[PDB]
Amino acid sequence: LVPQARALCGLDESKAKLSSDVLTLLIKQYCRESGVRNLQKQVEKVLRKSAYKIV
Amino acid sequence: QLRGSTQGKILCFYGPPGVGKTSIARSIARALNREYFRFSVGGMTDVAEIKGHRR
Amino acid sequence: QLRGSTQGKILCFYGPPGVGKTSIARSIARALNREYFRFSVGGMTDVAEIKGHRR
Amino acid sequence: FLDHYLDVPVDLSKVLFICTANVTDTIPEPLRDRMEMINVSGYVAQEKLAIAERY
Ligand SMILES: Nc1ncnc2c1ncn2[C@@H]1O[C@H](COP(=O)(O)OP(=O)(O)OP(=O)(O)O)[C@@H](O)[C@H]1O
Ligand SMILES: Nc1ncnc2c1ncn2[C@@H]1O[C@H](COP(=O)(O)OP(=O)(O)OP(=O)(O)O)[C@@H](O)[C@H]1O
Ligand SMILES: [Mg+2]
Ligand SMILES: [Mg+2]
Repeated sequence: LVPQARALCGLDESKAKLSSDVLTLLIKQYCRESGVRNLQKQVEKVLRKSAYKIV
Repeated sequence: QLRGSTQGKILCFYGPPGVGKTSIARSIARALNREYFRFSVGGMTDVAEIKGHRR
Repeated sequence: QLRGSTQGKILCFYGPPGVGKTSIARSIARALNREYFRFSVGGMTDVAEIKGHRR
Repeated sequence: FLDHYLDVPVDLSKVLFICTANVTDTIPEPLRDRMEMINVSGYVAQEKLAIAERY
């Protein structure tokens, strides 16, 4: 998911690093469901806000 | 603008009626410059309307 | 591979939406290398699609 | 996408869809999953005035 969405957004590792512990937090808190869609949106939002913040 | 070529996405809104949910669309389309079009679907039931016939 | 000749079957996965049902098939077709196809039948109500017409 | 009339698939990924329902319950879940929700919220009087006094 992470490499895919990052390629989709054109961001880069070392420009938008996410510690795995952060991811553990994101899943522990914000998405707790059988699918892997809802989480997909969370981690895309996580990119896009940073992307606007940088660009 | 960051990743060059244009892209498209799908998303939705919800709140009390009359809050401006529909007014914003036309301004947005004139902002991004995509062509506007709307067509209310509510109460429709014919799938063929959105998929045509066998020709 | 054991019996020699190739031969087909019918299958049906099922589970919660977004678990990957639609995205896995394409990889399967690429794996066995038989050519891919796809055929949504959501809500269709016309037998001709499966049966053509009398000429 | 595959219109019955013109069977050849029609890519339309670049389009920017939008959808507008005022209550996020009636939508069947599998479909409801596809589209991120965003809650527009009701206005407070102090600035409802100042918009109406401007527009
Ligand atoms: N933030 C806003 N700025 C400007 N106009 C607004 C705003 N909110 C509501 N309006 C006014 O509300 C009127 C209709 O808005 P709109 O149709 O978008 O409401 P709505 O939620 O779409 O209602 P419905 O979906 O039931 O039509 C417009 O004339 C618009 O000027
Ligand atoms: N086993 C898996 N490995 C990698 N990715 C997966 C897997 N399962 C699901 N996904 C992710 O799910 C996404 C699409 O899943 P898919 O569309 O098959 O869900 P689905 O069950 O078909 O949902 P629905 O049937 O409601 O459309 C892809 O982005 C894919 O990466
Ligand atoms: Mg409206
Ligand atoms: Mg699917």
